[PDB]
Amino acid sequence: HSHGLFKKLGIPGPTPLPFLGNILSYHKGFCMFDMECHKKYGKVWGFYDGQQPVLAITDPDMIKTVLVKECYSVFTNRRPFGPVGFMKSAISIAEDEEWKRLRSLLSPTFTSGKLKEMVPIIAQYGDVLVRNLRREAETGKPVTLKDVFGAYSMDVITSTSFGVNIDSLNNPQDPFVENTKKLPFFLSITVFPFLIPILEVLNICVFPREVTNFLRKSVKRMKESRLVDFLQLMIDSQNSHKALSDLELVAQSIIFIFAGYETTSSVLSFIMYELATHPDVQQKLQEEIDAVLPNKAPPTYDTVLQMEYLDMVVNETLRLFPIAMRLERVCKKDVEINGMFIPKGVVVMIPSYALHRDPKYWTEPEKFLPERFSKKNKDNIDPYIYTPFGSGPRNCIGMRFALMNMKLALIRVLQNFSFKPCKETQIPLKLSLGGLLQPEKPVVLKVESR
Ligand code: HEM
Ligand SMILES: CC(C)(C)OC(=O)N[C@H](CS[C@H](Cc1ccccc1)C(=O)NCCc1cccnc1)Cc1ccccc1
Ligand SMILES: NC(=O)CC[C@H](N)C(=O)O
Repeated sequence: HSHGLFKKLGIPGPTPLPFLGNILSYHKGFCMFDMECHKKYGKVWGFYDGQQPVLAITDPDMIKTVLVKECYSVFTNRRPFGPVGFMKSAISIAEDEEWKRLRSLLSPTFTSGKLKEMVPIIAQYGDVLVRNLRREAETGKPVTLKDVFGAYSMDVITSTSFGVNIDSLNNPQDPFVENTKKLPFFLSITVFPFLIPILEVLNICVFPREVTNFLRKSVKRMKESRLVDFLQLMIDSQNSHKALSDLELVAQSIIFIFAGYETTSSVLSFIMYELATHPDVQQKLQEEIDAVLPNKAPPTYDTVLQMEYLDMVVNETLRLFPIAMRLERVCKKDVEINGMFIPKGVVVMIPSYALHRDPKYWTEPEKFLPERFSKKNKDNIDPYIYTPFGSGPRNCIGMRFALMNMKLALIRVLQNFSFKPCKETQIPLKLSLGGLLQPEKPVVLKVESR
């Protein structure tokens, strides 16, 4: 029973139950459990997901040591989850030097400059987003934002990943919309992670085996046709590391879809919940959007980077709702960091959500206050506490793309509409008690036309 480990190391934490460990304690969610451990235990604690020891760490130096200083040597991979099948080749899932290769091959895809070329295609769908919003706006009926934002998120994806171009909300069941639609179990992994190789030998998959088979073929539909977008950029690359294979490109595409789809849509919904429940911040943003882009002029790459308040609204939103919730690295070797022994196989965990709401680093942390990210105040913000995109060599590769995409949505939408709360709006919003950082009730708000 692996449940003596922290107890030996002199590291504190909750007593595990046989077999389940501390998972019973997840009934309020990952987040509330992390906060309560933090406030009960201080700078470090340990717990067991089943038999898996997990060590939480909250010292910023120690966090930097783990995420950055000792990344390639010790804290290189994430907690293995499965069964993944061919998606083991996905970059977010791959390990050790197999990953170091993929990161290299896929990096220039995400540069400052390549993102600059991607904006005019993201624009044409900002319009779509607005005319989609208008036909819901002139019909005075509260709007579920995950739906209209989700549709925009997806529109960006298929063009930026494959050059495909659809009006998904309206324009129909396109041969591409319904596969990507397959966009309770994942807990019972952890009492039984010895069953992963069982499923992995039953060829089952957490990526529905028909979606992938479609993209696997739909991507190999797009390849031999050409012979602007991620596919392009990846394909152009395979012309020091071995070039990207053919099933590898598919799995990365899948990861880009998974990554971008329910992230862009959900943050955008959080931002509009906050903007609507704070009518004044919406006002200041709408002023900035008009002083920079007068006469509803179309946003650009450089004018997006110019909007400082827009950036403050985005950053603070992700402080309250960091959708990763936690960052995790597998300790791959017996190791000591900043005066603490961490033994092999331990999963080291950084409770991002809990650290973003710590009253010790943040005043009024449950309040939404975009002035903490002002040039005046922004300096006092430890980048190893605020880590909505991770840090170090393994942080979110799509960071600059995520931000640009979202801001482009916001600017366009805020140029035509203000957003009020509605009687069905959940005030105060509540996080889905499950494993995902989404709201319980979906965000429904009033939309008006300026
Ligand atoms: C609001 C949007 C997003 C947020 C807040 C976000 C945040 C994060 C975080 C916290 C991580 C883990 C970082 C770490 O472990 O240190 C991550 C990983 C990752 N993200 Fe994002 N992400 C977003 C969107 C995207 C998008 C649009 C892409 C598009 C390609 C993307 C691609 C990835 C990949 C590939 C990884 C894993 C990278 C690796 O393991 O090398 N993400 N993201
Ligand atoms: C089951 C659990 C929670 C233990 O394991 C994870 O589900 N976890 C990620 C592995 S599957 C995920 C894609 C996916 C596949 C099937 C169903 C849902 C999701 C993935 O790899 N997404 C990386 C792309 C991304 C997502 C979010 C933000 N940015 C980029 C690994 C991971 C965890 C946190 C942040 C980044 C990666
Ligand atoms: N380049 C590296 O990351 C590792 C260096 C070492 N020579 C090796 O081949 O593993």
